[PDB]
Amino acid sequence: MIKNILGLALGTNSIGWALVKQDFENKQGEILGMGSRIIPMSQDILGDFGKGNSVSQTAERTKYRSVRRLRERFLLRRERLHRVLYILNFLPEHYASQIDFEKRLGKFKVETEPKLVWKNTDGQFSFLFQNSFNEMLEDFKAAGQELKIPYDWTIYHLRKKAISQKIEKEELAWILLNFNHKRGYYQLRGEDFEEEKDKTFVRLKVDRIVDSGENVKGKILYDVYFENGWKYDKQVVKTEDWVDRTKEFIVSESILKNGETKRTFKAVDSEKDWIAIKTKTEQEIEHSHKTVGTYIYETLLQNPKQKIKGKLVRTIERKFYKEELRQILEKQKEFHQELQSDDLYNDCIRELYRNNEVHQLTLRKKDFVHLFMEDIIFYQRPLRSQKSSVSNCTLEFRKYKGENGAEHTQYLKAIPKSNPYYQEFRLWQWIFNLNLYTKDNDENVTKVFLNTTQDFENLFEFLNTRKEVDQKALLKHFKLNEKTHRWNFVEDKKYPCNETKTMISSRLDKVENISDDFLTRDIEQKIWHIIYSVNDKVEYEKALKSFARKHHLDESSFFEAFRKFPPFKSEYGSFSEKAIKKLLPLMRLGKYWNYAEIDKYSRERIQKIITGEYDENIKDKVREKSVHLTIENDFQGLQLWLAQYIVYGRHSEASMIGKWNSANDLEVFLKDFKQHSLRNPIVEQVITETLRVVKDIWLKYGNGTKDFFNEIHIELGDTRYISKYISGILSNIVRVEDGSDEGVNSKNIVPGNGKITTQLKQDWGLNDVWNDLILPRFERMNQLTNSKDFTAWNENHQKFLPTVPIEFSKGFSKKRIDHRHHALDALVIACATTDHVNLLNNQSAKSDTKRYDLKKKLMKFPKQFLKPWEKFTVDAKHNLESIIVSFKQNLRVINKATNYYEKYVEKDGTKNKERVEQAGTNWAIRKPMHKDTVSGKVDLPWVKVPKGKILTATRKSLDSSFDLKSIGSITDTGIQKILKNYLAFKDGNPELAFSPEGIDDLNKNIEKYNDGKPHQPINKVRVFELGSKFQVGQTGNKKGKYVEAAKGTNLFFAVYEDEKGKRSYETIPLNEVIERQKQGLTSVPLENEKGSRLLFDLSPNDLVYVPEIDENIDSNFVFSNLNKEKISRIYKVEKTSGTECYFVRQDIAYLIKQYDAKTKIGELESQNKLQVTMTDDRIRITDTCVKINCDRLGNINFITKEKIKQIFNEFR
Amino acid sequence: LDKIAIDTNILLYAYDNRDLDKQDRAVEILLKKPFVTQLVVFEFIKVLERRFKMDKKEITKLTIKLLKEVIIPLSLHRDIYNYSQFLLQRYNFGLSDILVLSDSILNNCTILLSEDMCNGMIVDKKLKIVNPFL
DNA sequence: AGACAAAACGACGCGTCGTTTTGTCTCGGCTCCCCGACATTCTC
Ligand SMILES: [Mg+2]
Repeated sequence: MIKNILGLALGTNSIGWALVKQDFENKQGEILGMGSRIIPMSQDILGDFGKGNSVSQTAERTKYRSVRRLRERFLLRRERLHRVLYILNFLPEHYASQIDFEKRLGKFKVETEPKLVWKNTDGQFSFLFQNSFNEMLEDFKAAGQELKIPYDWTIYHLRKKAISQKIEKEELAWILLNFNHKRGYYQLRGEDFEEEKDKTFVRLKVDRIVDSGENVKGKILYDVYFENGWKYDKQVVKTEDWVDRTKEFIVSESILKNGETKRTFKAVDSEKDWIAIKTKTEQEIEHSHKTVGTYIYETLLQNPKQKIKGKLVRTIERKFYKEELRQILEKQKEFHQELQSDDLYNDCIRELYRNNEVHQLTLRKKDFVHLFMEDIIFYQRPLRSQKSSVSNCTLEFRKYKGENGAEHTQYLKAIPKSNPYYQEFRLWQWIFNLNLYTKDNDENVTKVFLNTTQDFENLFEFLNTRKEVDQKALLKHFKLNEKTHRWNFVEDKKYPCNETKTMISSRLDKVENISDDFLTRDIEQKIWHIIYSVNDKVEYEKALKSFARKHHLDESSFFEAFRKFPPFKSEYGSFSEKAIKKLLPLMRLGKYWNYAEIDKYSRERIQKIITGEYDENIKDKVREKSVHLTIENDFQGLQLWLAQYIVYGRHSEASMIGKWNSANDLEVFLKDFKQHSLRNPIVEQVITETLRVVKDIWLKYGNGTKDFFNEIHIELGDTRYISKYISGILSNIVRVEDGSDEGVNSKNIVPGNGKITTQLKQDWGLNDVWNDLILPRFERMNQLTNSKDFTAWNENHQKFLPTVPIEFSKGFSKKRIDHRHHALDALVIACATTDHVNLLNNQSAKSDTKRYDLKKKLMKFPKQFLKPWEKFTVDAKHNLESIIVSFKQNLRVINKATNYYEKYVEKDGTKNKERVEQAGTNWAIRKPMHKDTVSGKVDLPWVKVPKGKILTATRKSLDSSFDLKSIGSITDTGIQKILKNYLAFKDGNPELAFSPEGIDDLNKNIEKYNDGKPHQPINKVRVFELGSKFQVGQTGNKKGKYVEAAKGTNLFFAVYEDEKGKRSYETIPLNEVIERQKQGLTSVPLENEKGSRLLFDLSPNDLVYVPEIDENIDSNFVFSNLNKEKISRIYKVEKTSGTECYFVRQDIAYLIKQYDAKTKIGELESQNKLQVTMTDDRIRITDTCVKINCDRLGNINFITKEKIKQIFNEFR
Repeated sequence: LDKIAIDTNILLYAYDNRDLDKQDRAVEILLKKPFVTQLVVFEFIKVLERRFKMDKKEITKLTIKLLKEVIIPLSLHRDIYNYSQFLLQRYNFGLSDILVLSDSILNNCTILLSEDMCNGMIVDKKLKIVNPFL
């Protein structure tokens, strides 16, 4: 008779909640609560998740983590190189004296930046390899290029020299460190492809296009021939860009079965595709027939202006670096006796692996070659195991008691699909699911071909041999043909047919020199496990060779046949091995079945079923189905459901229905919710906040008691993922335990559709009140644009309706530009009963009389629907104009982080590797500390610097956007002179001057713009800016990096007062917030430097009240009588900078018109947010605003007596 | 080179003639204009008024004279309560001493002088307690 | 009366809140787990 209704509307980042107490039968009822919860994120995310572009902050954190991890692994490699080389006595005294080797193993001493090559004596720097430098300059003068070159070019000369000559040890250490710097591309799997693997980058010329006689789309397709004599595989339409074109391709050659090259083609562009540049550098290095270091040295010899790093060689296969470093080390080995002294080798071994005697024993057999390449430099870790993330069976469990005395359950991991045993399960399931039909009359022709167990067994022996089965094989097995019979499945679809066993049978047939009886079931399982488990190449052939040794099969073609196996497809079945093991014996029939393979419990249940006695674990439906199971012989060939029930006693997944009793269950459910359990973070956040809001309304309006919500209505308005999950979750509150309400969802949950909501809004006048609420924004726009095009008069309503000009009507929506529409939708959903949704979803009646009862009950006479009560519209107006919007906040600055790291610990007289938790305190910053771009400080005499600001200069490309003002913002004066000379030479047009062709022309003829004076080419210049940039850090060279605050990191805005009364404003950066929160203090200082006491601090999504000019709000409080005037003066912070704070009225979501620099108009000026109110007084918001605090439901929170009592009652 | 502070102990041993040596130590601890916390002055007033039963007028004269000419009062810091609570998790002193240390630290003091505070000890790697009478 | 108090004063620099305008790290390979949606078949 009286019903509590909760209407929920779910958006991308909005939850509209409304609770009403309806009595529809008497046309009575009243609203209780209304609100809209908003999760703030930029509209960039809104426009991105529809298409999808890395829309997750977790992914960005993962990317930074991976970059850092690579960095510290490179550092670790370097450290170990320092340790080993210091042991070998290879580092020079000047360098080695300032690496720590005792406490910080291999690290540099703090506040020192050593270079291996520049010895510093009395403040002067000197090069140490004078003689090799002399030899390199001798080489250049023999080549006749110059006699004056950089000293640090000696490394490539040494790398060439190291191949076939004796170099001193320090050069060799430098070379090893260089190799550690540049490691090269490498795929962990390997898996060498087709032996030819042509993949050859070639540049070809087209001779002629003979017209091929292939007429498509009314245009006749041409063919392509090349001068060196192949044909392009694909045809061509456009003739202009193919005739005598110097086109470059990557082609792949495969020797087909006929004995010819099946050549492919693919158009690629050099200097634009990574693969093309990689292959070109590969071929160009190989054709030189020399190591990459010597190749680089030769290219530097022939073109001394060549850019090596990033231009000449960017990325090459790791094989080149490996082979070059090898050749270097073997060649240097014969001359340096330290590379033969096994004492030193053992010393390095022990130093590097003190606590791992096993690894020491392994490496005591190797030498310095393997230790340097295979151990330190080129060591690539394997992928972490994902086995721990494998799913679990829903049936097999294990129970055990921990140290706490409790009893908890370990899961059993699901079966890999390629396992032969799941193969048996699956294809037996197919055997039972198999049935045949005739093509002529479509009758159930089976029970004539498969009626006895022998037919099943023979079909089994034929399928067991094959690898895939299809229409043809299935028909011809029975001697049937295509023309008369079919098999109830897709006529042209194939089904799996024990892939693993067939494939292994074929490969084992190819090896020969063995009898045709070696392959049995256990052998099949063991070899499958060998293939599935060891997925690493060298390990793979070692396991294969050992298997061929133990099993008396010749390892001659065994390993050759058994090397080329496609790795198993990564997929796992629904169930585990033990469960399927228990299942299969029951559905076995014939000779493969025997009673002894049924376990104890299923045998007992079989005896119980045949006996017909009464068991609590056997239901009546079982006997209903198992009436035919009279004898123990009847337990042959049972289907999946029968065998599953007999094994475990459940008729599939019957669910648990469940029913929550109080807010305790709910809050526990939220406490136990796991991250990343849904499609994407957006819907997960939406669902979690919906749950939280439901709990809050339950507590506030019903005190968490049973069945306080009589019914709940849900609506969404991609997003469909929420329509069913939230309904299933919320069924647990409104479900009835009487047995009437059963299913996936409670019958009380009534999802609707947009048709009902829009029709109710139009009929009941919610649209009219919505326009009346939103219109003043439109009059403000009209006044600001001094026009009348934003309001349109009408005479059917005799009033002004909001509107927009067509050229500002791109995607304007009058609902979308606010926040409370969510709550309005929630309200209009809640009052909609099941009868309304049934009527408006099944309006097709087939007879007017049958649905005429609903017509008369719900609609006025079929014109308009009856209101839920007489004062529905007025009450809805009163609520809608009295809703404050609650905005979720993320002020996470620091949080605690746990660090577990592997380490060898001494326990019970033995060292064991175990994880240790980090000692001391260590915080994790939860915001990006600054922006990526890094600038350096400069001091220019020819510019005036205001106090409190500095000049920072950054390198930028010289391009077409460089006009006189920007050219004057280039820090180099001579570059400015030359550049303005050039720009004058091109009639003052940077676009013509600074095109790549123009830049090239400037570079070639630099004399005729530098007054005839010589100068190096220019491509990038350091432009300087004047502003406030802070140091990134205080260690090493970090004190020279100047960065800018990151986006959305100005989170606190302090408002202070002096004893006289004036307000002072400040914005504290994230650095001081971090430091203060680390020292346990408040985020914002409570007094400024002037001693002014702090009113309070503001953060984005805060709420403030802006009092009228006449009101004197000093000890107002009494925030219970919030009326329309009071609530309309509520502003939400949006951003801050310096002493400026920008605000938007809390009911505004989107502006009527944004700001464009052309028209120079907008709803809230250029920033789309104001430092003042929108109303006519236009008062500084920050000078009179008072901060307020709301809860999830938008209810104000203020100090009261009871609160004051409880502050220290909780301590009492 | 280092902002040195003091506590009520230095003033109290300075005041008394019963131990000449400690009195001396204390007075040459005051010659260098050592900084001082307002809570130190409050406790000094409490002990003069309670233990010694001295008149209000003369102890107030002495306080004013010392603050004008002898010791440099340090402005009471507004974050003293939160910082003292922060030091409270890692340290176990009398809470009055913890407020003294908190206000000394928040004012950038490098060296503190006292007796009943476990000399030589480091407080949040910012300030160390030193017993000067030894 | 003479010598203090303070207003001019000619200087530049500064700074002016109000507002708009400008700037903002990038691409490459590959493996392996989980879930979702829509297709077909069988059973409860
Ligand atoms: Mg004390």
